[PDB]
Amino acid sequence: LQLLNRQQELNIAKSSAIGNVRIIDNAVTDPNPVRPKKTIIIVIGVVLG
Amino acid sequence: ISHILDSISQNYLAQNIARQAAQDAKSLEFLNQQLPGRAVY
Repeated sequence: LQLLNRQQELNIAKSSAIGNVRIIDNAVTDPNPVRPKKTIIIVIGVVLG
Repeated sequence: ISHILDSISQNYLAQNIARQAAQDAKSLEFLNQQLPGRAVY
């Protein structure tokens, strides 16, 4: 009976198994592109010219 | 802005207290799903 209780506890622990890792924010895409950066490109062009 | 900040603070408080029992809550959920010698029961 002690081994049965231990096996049940191990079943609970195996099934729950919440690890030390958690997903707080799932991925979403920023609708504004990060490249090309138009303003810095045009400023670089003007200054280079 | 004060209403929004009150809502943010209360949401954070509720989320924290909810997470501080997540492992036990999942264990209880699986125990409920696992409920069917009678000493084990």
